[PDB]
Amino acid sequence: KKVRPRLIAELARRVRALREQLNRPRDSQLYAVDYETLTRPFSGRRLPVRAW
Amino acid sequence: PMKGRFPIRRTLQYLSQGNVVFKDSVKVMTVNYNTHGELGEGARKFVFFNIPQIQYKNPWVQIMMFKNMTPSPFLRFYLDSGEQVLVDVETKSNKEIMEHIRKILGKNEETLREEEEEKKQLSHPANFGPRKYCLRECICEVEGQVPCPSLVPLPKEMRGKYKAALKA
Amino acid sequence: ETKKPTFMDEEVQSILTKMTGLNLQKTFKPAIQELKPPTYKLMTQAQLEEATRQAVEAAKVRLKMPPVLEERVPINDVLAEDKILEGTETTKYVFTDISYSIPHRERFIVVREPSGTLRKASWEERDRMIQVYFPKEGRKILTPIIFKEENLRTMYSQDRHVDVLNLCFAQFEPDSTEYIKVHHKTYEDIDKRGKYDLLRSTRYFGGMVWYFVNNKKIDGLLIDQIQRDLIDDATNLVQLYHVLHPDGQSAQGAKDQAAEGINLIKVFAKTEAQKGAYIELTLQTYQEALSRHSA
Amino acid sequence: LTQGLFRGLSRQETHQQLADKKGLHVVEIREECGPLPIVVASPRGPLRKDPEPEDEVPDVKLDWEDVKTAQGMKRSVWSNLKRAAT
Amino acid sequence: KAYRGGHLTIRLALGGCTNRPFYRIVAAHNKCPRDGRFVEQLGSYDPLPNSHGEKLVALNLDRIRHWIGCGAHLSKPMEKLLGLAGFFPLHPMMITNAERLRRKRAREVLLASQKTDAE
Amino acid sequence: PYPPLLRAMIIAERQKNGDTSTEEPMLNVQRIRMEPWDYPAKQEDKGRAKGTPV
Amino acid sequence: VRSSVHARWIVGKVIGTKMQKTAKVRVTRLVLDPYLLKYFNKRKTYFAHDALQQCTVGDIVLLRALPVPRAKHVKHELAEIVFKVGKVIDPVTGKPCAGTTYLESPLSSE
Amino acid sequence: RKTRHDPLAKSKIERVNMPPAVDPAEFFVLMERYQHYRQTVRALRMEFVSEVQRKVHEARAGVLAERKALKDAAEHR
Amino acid sequence: PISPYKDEPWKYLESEEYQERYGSRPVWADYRRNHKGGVPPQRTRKTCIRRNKVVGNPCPICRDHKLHVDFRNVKLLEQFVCAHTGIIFYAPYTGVCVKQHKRLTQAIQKARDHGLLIYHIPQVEPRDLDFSTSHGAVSATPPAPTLVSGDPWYPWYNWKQPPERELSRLRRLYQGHLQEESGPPPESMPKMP
Ligand SMILES: [Mg+2]
Ligand SMILES: [Mg+2]
Ligand SMILES: [Zn+2]
Repeated sequence: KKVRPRLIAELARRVRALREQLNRPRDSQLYAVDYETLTRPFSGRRLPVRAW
Repeated sequence: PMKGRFPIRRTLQYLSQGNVVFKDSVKVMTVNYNTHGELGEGARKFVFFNIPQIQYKNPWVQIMMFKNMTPSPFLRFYLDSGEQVLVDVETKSNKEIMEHIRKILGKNEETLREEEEEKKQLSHPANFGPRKYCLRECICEVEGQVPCPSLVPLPKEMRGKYKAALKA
Repeated sequence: ETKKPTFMDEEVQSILTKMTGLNLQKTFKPAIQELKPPTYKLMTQAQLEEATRQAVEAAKVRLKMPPVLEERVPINDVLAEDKILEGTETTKYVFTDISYSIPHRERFIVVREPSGTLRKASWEERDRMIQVYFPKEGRKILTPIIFKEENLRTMYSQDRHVDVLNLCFAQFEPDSTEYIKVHHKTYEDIDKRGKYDLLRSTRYFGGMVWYFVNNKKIDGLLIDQIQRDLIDDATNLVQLYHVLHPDGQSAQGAKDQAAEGINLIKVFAKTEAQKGAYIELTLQTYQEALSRHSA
Repeated sequence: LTQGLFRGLSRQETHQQLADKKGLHVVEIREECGPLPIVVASPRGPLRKDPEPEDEVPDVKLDWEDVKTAQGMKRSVWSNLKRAAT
Repeated sequence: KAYRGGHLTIRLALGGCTNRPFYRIVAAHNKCPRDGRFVEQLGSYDPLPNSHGEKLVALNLDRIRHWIGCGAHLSKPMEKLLGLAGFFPLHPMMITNAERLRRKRAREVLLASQKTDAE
Repeated sequence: PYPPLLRAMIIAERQKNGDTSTEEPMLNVQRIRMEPWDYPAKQEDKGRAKGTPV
Repeated sequence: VRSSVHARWIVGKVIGTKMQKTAKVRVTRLVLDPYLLKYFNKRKTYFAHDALQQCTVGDIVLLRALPVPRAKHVKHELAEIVFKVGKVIDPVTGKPCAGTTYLESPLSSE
Repeated sequence: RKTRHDPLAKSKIERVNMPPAVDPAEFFVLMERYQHYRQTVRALRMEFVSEVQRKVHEARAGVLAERKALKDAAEHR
Repeated sequence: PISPYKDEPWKYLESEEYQERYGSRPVWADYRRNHKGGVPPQRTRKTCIRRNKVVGNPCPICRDHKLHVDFRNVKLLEQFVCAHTGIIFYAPYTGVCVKQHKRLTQAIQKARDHGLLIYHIPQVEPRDLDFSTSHGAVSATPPAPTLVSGDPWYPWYNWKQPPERELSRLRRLYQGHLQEESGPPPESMPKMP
């Protein structure tokens, strides 16, 4: 039972995992909030109204 | 006509008449019989008639037959635990051979009755689904319930088409 | 002290079985159903008798008398009364436990009323719900119109009293009210028109005798058996009546006179039987006929 | 077909003839009639007392069409079609 | 199909035809479709009253107790059917909605009385 | 107290087995340690936002 | 007790001893023909571990499943040689035999 | 439904969901009910788990199960 | 045409007119379908009458307007029921159209329900092995203490007024998003006068 392996699938999986650690976002970037618009500049998602 | 002598052997009706159902311990059954000799007459008839019945009821048991290797016919059973069961079948009819192996390594009628009852519980009458698995497909088939709209149209009050029109 | 024998007692079972009789022709009457090419066997005299014996044995299983039960007590039980749910729903909810390995008389069937009261389902509801989830051949969820008075009288006019009992048994439980009324009404029509022979060699014959004895109306059945030369069964009918009614004129009369055989009927006819004159005339007619054959 | 039809029907053996030849009762078993044994023919002469040897496996020739139909392996869109009464 | 995570859930699978709802109580995976593959059907629910004015609910209690003990969750409508049957305590929403309905009808009585009395 | 249907079945089981007692079955909710909804959870088991910026 | 090999006990005939500590065993089973409804032998090749290399080409052997496959194709081990090639010992009497004739009479030891 | 890679709708860029107004009396009473209902159900759940665990153990090494195992072995010998 | 036997369908089969036409054999005996090939179509025509007009080759039911399909006409229905098996012949057998065959099936079923038509009624076994009614499911379960006293099955079913401090805590927690405080609900469901 021989099946053609997918070297690139394993190669891509390791590259993505490595880059997510080397280029991981920091807390100061992830949790920064613009107090005027009450939105996070990292993702552009508005905070819940009750937390304003 | 069906080819071969005794064509009844190649029918599902005959193969399902086997009364020998081996226990879970029995794994391999080997038959050593003599092609000639009046004493081995039962062994040859057992192979000719009863072997297809045994294999049909025991699809997972290996059956390998050897001809003219020992002066007298015999049956050997290899159990799962490693015990090897030896049965002598010289000067015994195929019916006697069939009953002897059933007595020592065949499940009794009580066990077979219990196994069939377990399969009955799998098909629950109260379940609803396709005709392949369930007796009924929808609750509409039950008399007294609201029938299927395909056969009997529903009143306009119970249909969503006229619910919105009346409200708006 | 002294307990009256029940329907399932061996003495009652033996007497009723002899009053039924195994008729292999009627017990295995050719049915009007889908037919198949019959098989044929070459049998000797001994084998033919053995085959006849097996037909007799199979007849007894088919002629097993159903048990007789009293009307079941209606179920009026409340598990809880939640007043909070009152008026929220306009339709009651019926919950049936459909667990397979549970007897149908031990299933919890509860109804959530619109008032918010949780109550156990009544007998009529329980039988209807059981057929919905565990269907039985020949039993309809809705009561067939065959059980109406007009339809049943039509069946009686066609001398199909066995069919009515077969229909009632398949549809209603033995302890149900409708089961009792249909059986009792069928028995009354039998006695009025003297159609006792229809139920002969049937498993329902025992119930007919049991109904007649408990109402002291075995006068009609006794007349028919004598006219058909069934004195042995006729005597057993009187003896069974005496057993179930120890404190009666016939029972006390039998003890005083030590009557046995034909004399038992004479004691019963004069003491308790309403149509005693007719029974005595009928018994006298049989006795004269029997005497001629003796000579 | 015509000559073959009359040939076979002329040579069919009745139950009475079979009973006389074998010297045994011929018992009819009907599924509608349950296990009730029905005697269709009885030998006029002496009756044998020894039963026929019950062979465990009969040595008879089976038509494959009958066996295949019995096992349900025979599909045919032209079989069991609804047709006018004959 | 092996989904990522997930769990068994006792829910209602809608059957029947248009305007004829009918729910089959089944124990299926959370990620499976509503009418898709299920492990074991545990009963049925007919929301439309029958000729007797009754809603038929079937509860395979032996199997329901089995799957709940195996970690199967319960959908919110299923938790109300059990509460109506008395298998579970009444769900707080059923009690809360009953109180809201009483308040809604109580205010309607006051409006009706004013219309008759004033005019 | 048990829910109305469960209590009836448990009591019915006792009568079927021949046991005769008037005790009411009850649930041992003492074991259940109900917690406030604002009780802190396990930060160790909590995930982190992905690295895609906007 | 637990083993990942599907075939726990199998009896076959050795068809090759050209591998070190491994006897190539051919196993035949009765397989039903769906149309003819007659059983015909179906042969599958199994590799068996033979520590002592005592198997000879043409004998009957008993194979026991290993708990794990020691090789890519070797999943069973030689349990017992049921019938040695040319040196069959009759199980019923225990005397050596050559075909249907005893080499040593069973009456030699009563 | 939408995937993670599908762009956000332009009409919902400025969409904000206002939380519903809270009735102080009904909120507190209902909150207590959810703290009692889940307490009873979890207690019911624990009993249901134990019954499933007991049935598995009874079938594996129960007194009745072990009695049959020894009976069959005795018959086999 | 207007058949005078509509009120009493069974009268027609007892008249001299019926005897002369059909005789002692069924009505469909002399009827033969017209179709291509040796194998007839598996379904007969949908109806022999369309808009009060009769087709060229009417079915045995449609060809005689005096034959009325009614459950009371027991003699006519027996001609469409196999006397040896009790089953109803399909449409291609007798030759009747689909519409009348459906009417025959309903009439035959109606006749059997009323007992006017004799049909085989099999004997069945009792449903329940045990007839005991002593189990708690069918007996009267002893009432719970809550039921006897009239209290709710659980204490939290009824409305309990929250403390004043707790209400103020919620008001402070949800400033600017508060609804009118609700008192205890009515004890019973109101009705419109
Ligand atoms: Mg919780
Ligand atoms: Mg726990
Ligand atoms: Zn027509």
